[PDB]
Amino acid sequence: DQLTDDQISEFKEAFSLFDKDGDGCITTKELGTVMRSLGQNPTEAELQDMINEVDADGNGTIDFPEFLNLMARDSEEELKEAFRVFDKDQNGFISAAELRHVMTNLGEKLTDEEVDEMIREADVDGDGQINYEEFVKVMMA
Amino acid sequence: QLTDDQISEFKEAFSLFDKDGDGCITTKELGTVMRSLGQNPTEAELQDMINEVDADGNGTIDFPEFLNLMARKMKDTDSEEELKEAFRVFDKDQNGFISAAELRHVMTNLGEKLTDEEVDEMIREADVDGDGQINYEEFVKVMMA
Amino acid sequence: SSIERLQQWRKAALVLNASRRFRYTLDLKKEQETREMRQKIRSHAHALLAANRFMDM
Ligand SMILES: [Ca+2]
Ligand SMILES: [Ca+2]
Ligand SMILES: [Ca+2]
Ligand SMILES: [Ca+2]
Ligand SMILES: [Ca+2]
Ligand SMILES: [Ca+2]
Ligand SMILES: [Ca+2]
Ligand SMILES: [Ca+2]
Repeated sequence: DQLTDDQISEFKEAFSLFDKDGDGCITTKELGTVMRSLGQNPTEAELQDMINEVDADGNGTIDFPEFLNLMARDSEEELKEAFRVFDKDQNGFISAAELRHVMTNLGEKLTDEEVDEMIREADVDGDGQINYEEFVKVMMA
Repeated sequence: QLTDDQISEFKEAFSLFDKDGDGCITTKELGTVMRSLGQNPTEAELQDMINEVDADGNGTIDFPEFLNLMARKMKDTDSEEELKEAFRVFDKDQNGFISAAELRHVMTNLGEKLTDEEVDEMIREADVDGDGQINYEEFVKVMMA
Repeated sequence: SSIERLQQWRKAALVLNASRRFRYTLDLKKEQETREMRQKIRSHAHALLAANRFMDM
C-alpha cells in the first residue's frame, strides 16, 4: 500500500523478524515459531489457514509485498496492545521479570543483569518499572 | 409468524432446491441450482454456505433452517433493494422491461419446464399496460401482492 | 390458472433471493475470518517491533 518510507522500513523490520532464514518467504514453520514465542498455541492446520489467507499468489508462503498489504490495511489502541504483551500483571507496569520473560521467549537470552540494565535505561522516574508513558517513549511513538 | 400463504410459498422455493424430495438440501443440490443461475462456487464454498445455514449441524438444510434463512434481516436489505435486485436478474439487458424471452431464460435457469405458451401467459398475467413486457411497477405489484 | 401463474413468478423471485442469501451468508463469514486472521498476525508483528525497540533503545 501507499505509506511513507519510514512506515515501509518499519514493516520490513517486522518482516525480517518473521523470516528467520532470510530467504524472503515466511513459511508456516516460521509463523508458528513467532506465535508460540509470544504465548500462542496454534495448530498446524491453523498456521496453514493463516498463511493461505495472506498468500495472495498461492505459493504457500508469505513474501514481503504480501506482508506489506497485510500490515498496511482507533490508530493508537495498538500501542496499549504492545504494552499489554509485556504487562502480564495488567498492573500498568512492565517489571524486570515480565520483560525478561518476553525478551527471552523471543530468543534474546539475556542475563538478569542485561534485563535490569534494559529496565534502568527506560525507567525515567526511577520507580523500578516501566509504565505506559515510558513504554511509548521507547517505542518512539 | 408469517402468513400461511407465505409459508406455502417458501415451501415451493425450498422444494426447488430439494430436487430428490427428501426434505433436506445438500451441497450438491445447492450447487446445481446456483450453477444453472450462472454462479460457480467451489465445493469448499458450497460446504461453507450449507454450514452457515445448517443450525443443527446435521449436514443438510431442512425446511425450518431454510425458513430461518429467508426470514433474517441482512444489512444491505432494504426490502425494496431485494426487489430491485430480483428485477435486475429477470431484466437481463437492463432496459427496464422484462420481455417474454427474458422470462423464458429465468425459467430455464431454474430448471422449470414451461412451454413458450406458458411463459407468454405468465407475461399476460402480470402485464397491466398491455405492452407484452413487465416493467418494475408491474413486477412489484406481482411480488408485493 | 391466474393464481398458479402469479405463484410461479413469486417462486422464481424467491429462489433468486434465496441464492443471494446463501451467498451473502458466505461473504459475511469470509470477511470476519479475514479480519480475525489479519488482526492476529498484525498484533504479533507489533509485539516483535516493540521487543526490537527495547533492543535498539
Ligand atoms: Ca523464510
Ligand atoms: Ca505468496
Ligand atoms: Ca506488570
Ligand atoms: Ca517508571
Ligand atoms: Ca434433498
Ligand atoms: Ca440441518
Ligand atoms: Ca429487458
Ligand atoms: Ca407492461
